[PDB]
Amino acid sequence: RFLKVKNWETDVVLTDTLHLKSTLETGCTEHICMGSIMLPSVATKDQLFPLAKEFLDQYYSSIKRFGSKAHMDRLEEVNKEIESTSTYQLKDTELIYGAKHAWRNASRCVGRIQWSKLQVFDARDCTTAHGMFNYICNHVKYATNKGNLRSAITIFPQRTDGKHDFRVWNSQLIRYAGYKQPDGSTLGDPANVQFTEICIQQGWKAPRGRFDVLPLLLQANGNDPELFQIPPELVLEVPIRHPKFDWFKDLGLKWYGLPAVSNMLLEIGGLEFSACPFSGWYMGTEIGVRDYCDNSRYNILEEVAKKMDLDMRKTSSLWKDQALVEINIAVLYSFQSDKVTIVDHHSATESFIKHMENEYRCRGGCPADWVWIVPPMSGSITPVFHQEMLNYRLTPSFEYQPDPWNTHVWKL
Amino acid sequence: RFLKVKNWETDVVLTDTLHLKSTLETGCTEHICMGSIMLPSVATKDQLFPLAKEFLDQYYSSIKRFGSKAHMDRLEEVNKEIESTSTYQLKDTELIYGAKHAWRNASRCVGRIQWSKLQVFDARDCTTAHGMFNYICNHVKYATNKGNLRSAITIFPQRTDGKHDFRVWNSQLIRYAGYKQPDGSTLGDPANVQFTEICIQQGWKAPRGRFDVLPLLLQANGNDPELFQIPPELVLEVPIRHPKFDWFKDLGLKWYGLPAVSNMLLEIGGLEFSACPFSGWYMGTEIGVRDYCDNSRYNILEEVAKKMDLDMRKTSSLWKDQALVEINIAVLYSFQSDKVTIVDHHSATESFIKHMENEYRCRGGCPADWVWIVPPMSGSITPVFHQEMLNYRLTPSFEYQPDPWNTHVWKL
Ligand code: HEM
Ligand code: HEM
Ligand SMILES: C[C@H](O)[C@H](O)[C@H]1CNc2nc(N)[nH]c(=O)c2N1
Ligand SMILES: C[C@H](O)[C@H](O)[C@H]1CNc2nc(N)[nH]c(=O)c2N1
Ligand SMILES: CNCC#Cc1cc(C)cc(N)n1
Ligand SMILES: CNCC#Cc1cc(C)cc(N)n1
Ligand SMILES: [Zn+2]
Repeated sequence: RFLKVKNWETDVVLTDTLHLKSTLETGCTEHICMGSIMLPSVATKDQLFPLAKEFLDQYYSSIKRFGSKAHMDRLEEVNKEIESTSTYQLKDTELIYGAKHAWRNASRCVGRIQWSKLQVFDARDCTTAHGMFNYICNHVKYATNKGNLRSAITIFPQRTDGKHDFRVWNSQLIRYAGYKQPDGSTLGDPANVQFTEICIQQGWKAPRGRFDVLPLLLQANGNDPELFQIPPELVLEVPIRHPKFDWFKDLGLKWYGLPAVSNMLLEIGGLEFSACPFSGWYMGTEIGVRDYCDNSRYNILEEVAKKMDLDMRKTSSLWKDQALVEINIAVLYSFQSDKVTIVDHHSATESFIKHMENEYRCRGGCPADWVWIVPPMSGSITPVFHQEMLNYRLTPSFEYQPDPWNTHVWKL
Repeated sequence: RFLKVKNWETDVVLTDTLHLKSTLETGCTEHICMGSIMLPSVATKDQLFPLAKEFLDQYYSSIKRFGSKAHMDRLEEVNKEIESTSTYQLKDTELIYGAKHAWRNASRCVGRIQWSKLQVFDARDCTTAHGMFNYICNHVKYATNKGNLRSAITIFPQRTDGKHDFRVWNSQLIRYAGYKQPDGSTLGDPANVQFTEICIQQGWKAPRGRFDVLPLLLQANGNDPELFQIPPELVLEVPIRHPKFDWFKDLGLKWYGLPAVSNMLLEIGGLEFSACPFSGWYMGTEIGVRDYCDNSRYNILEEVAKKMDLDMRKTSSLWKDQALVEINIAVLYSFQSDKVTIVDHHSATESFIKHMENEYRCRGGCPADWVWIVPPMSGSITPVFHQEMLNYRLTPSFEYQPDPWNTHVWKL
């Protein structure tokens, strides 16, 4: 019940007790493990006070006033307000705590050593999509900080009945457009083709190129969403060059500096924040491995092998591997020379081992998803490959949610 | 109950029903996933006939005589023999079926497309360690086949009381010695230092070098084990050279061509074969990534970076990654030019996707351990990264077992 995890590179063993406080279900059973399944699987008052109480007991245990009068009266207060409204409202201090701990609990995030340095932007007074555009722009400008990136989250009003939802329809605040072609191939980013089409359906006029930043599709209070274009001066981009290969520029590649996930759901004390865009800084491999070399993404291993002069007829020449390293040396090199914050997969995985140590020490554990923590290249030469990890679901949490254009009781 | 697994590169979905026949427990619960834990965790007659019956019902269902008289009388026969002896003996046909399906069921093995082409060597008449040495030598010579490697397993007598166990004490039939140093560092293979010491404790005279093949430590019928040296003409080795870098030879590296795991336990119909050495052929990354570049193994990334002239002061120069690719191009190149069978991680992972397809088609599923199937470099540019997999325990199976020098009621 009080399980051990080993590192098979350093022989370090650590004991996990945190998993006892785990609440939600993982998808695994005693007879089947779903640890590699990507997405395994309205609320009433009777369900809502337990979740409220559990969250408040840990918040007040955190500020070292567990059981004081201020705790007891807040308990009473929220119970009464859930009696009164069949929902409730978080204190500002509770929102910041809940948001910081949703990140802390995010078992798929290798970056969590930073979890206590999160800037929280309270957007619960927002009422319109223009208001959301304005809040989001302020978030982008703050988090970018001239390339000295800063972690931030903006939190729009919580779900009420369920038909009044605030939603950012984009999967990230800043993504490149995806257009198919007459010849069937694809320009830009194939991941976003169905989303790019929706933007044009709502009247986006597309500069049908490669690295065309997409417009925001913001839905406020369950209303049909509206398009807004981020001031291009606010979208910071890094041109990608190699520190040896001068033909690299002719590839004409760039990426955006701000990774900002906008499609997930923030759960705190039982309340559900359906729009909660959050940003940090990139680990290089997200760009250089997945974005650039996934077969169903930009898929550029072809032309980097070509302009490197490689044995491309033989699978066993490892020409794919060798081009993959050069691409990631360049992504890193270009961000660094521009003073735009980026972390390499060696530094980031070392920090997560160090973070894990602190979590077992002063928290009794750290939920971690090995399938997602291990980088998507050079896995075993980073220390997280050799680190056993336990995955379990703690709350506050970030959860997946359906794409809104499948939920929306649209009125057009 | 009848679960689906998706490939997020090709959008292919396949339905798993095989997991229903799963029997053993995984280590996961509804509230915690142990999919990254390496080793999660005598027999009576009452337990033994169910296992015997379950195995026989699938064997006879396999040869398309489910429920015939030959099935019914074999059922009766084995029941009577477990009444008589409180154990039983497999038919030759049943041993070959059981061994081929233990491999088929091995969820951590990416090579299983070959599972039906296994040569089974029945060594259940063996009574002495010399006999084991002789059986093992015949296995090594057959499986090597002049570099045209052939899959094989040799099966020594099954466990009886438990104090009469046949055991190969080495973890692989062919491993390099591991000696520490006065200055604390290590020559050879640090993985094997405690085993190499045991060999010297039993009187092995060590050529204290790097690539010194270790002697066999064979235990027969629960007796104290004995040392035997494999005729060096039978240990095929590949000298590792690079197809571009001529300084590669000066590194003076070689590896053995035959991967042959000797420390696991083969379970069939409830019977336990504690010595069952089995061999195939290498996937390059086992040598070039893990054996050579694991920090606690040969750990040669240092000198390959050095003789490549690389930016070794900066973690973010990806000098480790870039040296790692060249090492694996060389491992492959050297094996191929010597006509010694080897598979690259791209070909082997493609074949396992194809194998998975056949298993869902004609078997209803394929148990697979993602954490182990994904190669330890370049993970996401191989198709198994993007393939969801279900892990569950089917029998016949290969299981881990304690190291014998911790179990053995030694009489010296
Ligand atoms: C500060 C620097 C950060 C770094 C270096 C980092 C690193 C990463 C990486 C590499 C991933 C994997 C993404 C993928 O493979 O698609 C990830 C996922 C994730 N991160 Fe972090 N992150 C950072 C900040 C944050 C912040 C500020 C939050 C929330 C407030 C967060 C929460 C998450 C979540 C929930 C996921 C999973 C998203 C998904 O399932 O697609 N991270 N992070
Ligand atoms: C024919 C070519 C084969 C290839 C290319 C292959 C490939 C692999 C690889 C890469 C591993 C991972 C080893 C590690 O990372 O330590 C593995 C493990 C394994 N293989 Fe296969 N294999 C082959 C044949 C076989 C055979 C003949 C058997 C049994 C009869 C087998 C059963 C297993 C088992 C049980 C494991 C897990 C061992 C462990 O947990 O350390 N394989 N295989
Ligand atoms: C902690 C982790 O489970 C451990 O390092 C595993 C990960 N995956 C692996 N996969 C393979 N094929 N071989 C290994 O030794 C390991 N090691
Ligand atoms: C099938 C598999 O779960 C899927 O491809 C996962 C594997 N691990 C991952 N890990 C990260 N960080 N990001 C991903 O998109 C994925 N994809
Ligand atoms: C599909 N998830 C995409 C992503 C992402 C991500 C998000 C954050 C906050 C940081 C980071 N380094 N990456
Ligand atoms: C720790 N397991 C080591 C191993 C191994 C192995 C075994 C077989 C049969 C084939 C292969 N390609 N590799
Ligand atoms: Zn699991």
